[PDB]
Amino acid sequence: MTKPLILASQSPRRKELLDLLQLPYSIIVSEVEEKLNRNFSPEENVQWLAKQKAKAVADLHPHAIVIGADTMVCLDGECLGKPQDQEEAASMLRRLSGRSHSVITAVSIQAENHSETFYDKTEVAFWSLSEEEIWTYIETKEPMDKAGAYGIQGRGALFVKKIDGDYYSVMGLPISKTMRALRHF
Amino acid sequence: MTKPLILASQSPRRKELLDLLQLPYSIIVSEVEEKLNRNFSPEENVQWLAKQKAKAVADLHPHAIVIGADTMVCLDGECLGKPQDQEEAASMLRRLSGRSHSVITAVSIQAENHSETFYDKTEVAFWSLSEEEIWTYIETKEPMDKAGAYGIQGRGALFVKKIDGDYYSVMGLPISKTMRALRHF
Ligand SMILES: OC[C@H]1O[C@@](CO)(O[C@H]2O[C@H](CO)[C@@H](O)[C@H](O)[C@H]2O)[C@@H](O)[C@@H]1O
Repeated sequence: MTKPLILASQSPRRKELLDLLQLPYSIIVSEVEEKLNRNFSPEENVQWLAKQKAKAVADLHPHAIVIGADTMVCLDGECLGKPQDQEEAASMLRRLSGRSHSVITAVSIQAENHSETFYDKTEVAFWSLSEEEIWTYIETKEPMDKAGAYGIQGRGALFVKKIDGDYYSVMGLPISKTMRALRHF
Repeated sequence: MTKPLILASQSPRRKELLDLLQLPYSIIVSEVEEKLNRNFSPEENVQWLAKQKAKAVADLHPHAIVIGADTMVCLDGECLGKPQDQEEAASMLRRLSGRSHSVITAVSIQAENHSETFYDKTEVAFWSLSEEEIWTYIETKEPMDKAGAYGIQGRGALFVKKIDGDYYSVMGLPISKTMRALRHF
């Protein structure tokens, strides 16, 4: 028969995006080791992480189709994680200011008879930022929650000059590619 | 940019099946010491073997799209390999005689930004075979280099009553599904 759909992520943004497909699903997550391999490229690491998150849940629901995903913000081969302290979030934002960075989101779809994993990369260009903007933004507490210390939605939007790629992928889920992949499941 | 296509397989049938896509590609020979792990189902093992073959070549040629495949012949959960002795061939054929078995073929497609693995299962039903038929067929030496001790082409074609699935997958490569998957690469 057909298989039930599962989203192995508690990300609010991924939920609103997958809801666009109008395909019923449940959200089920099982924590996994997320320490990245020093010898993997960012492209290899982000796909590996999406793959692990999906597989942990697929192991618990072998008759389902499980979607795992992961997003990284990388600057000059170096990727920025979520800031621990405000001065770190501030340090990240100062680094992103006035230049471009890459946002890479991987998606892994797992089922017993078919698996597929891919990444989608988007170039994000920032206007030059000032300390006031940086700290004002930091106060909102929005940065303290995402990789690279910013979100393209809400107030972070004012920082973005332009993107070359997929806005939805920057939010956390390349929805058109995900929908296209699911047709073959 | 596009990516060159590579078939990680020495199988003549797979080469002739991939030729139907009329896509340019090369074949790369690889020594891969891969074995089944007893804690996997035939479905998990065949997909794992196909992925290892593709990955062994993809690791060496990261810019390409690599295709790996593997086929297993299974009877009631137990899968048959090639008979290293004619008396075994006759043994396998007798098991296969007058009943149905499963031919499971997995395909794995690997690229730096996208990977996909799946299996295709086909039910193959045999006519009740006679000792004469069986032995006479073995004397042809055709079933001695084939998993399950038979081939759906050549004289073995005379043993098959019908299939429910994909004839090309039984030969070693589900071509239509492979072509369809490649469209997303
Ligand atoms: O079957 C040849 C195939 O094996 C590889 C390893 O996968 O290389 C092996 O065989 C070569 C040719 O005989 C040797 O030169 C080499 O040292 C050995 O590893 C592939 O490179 C080759 O295509």
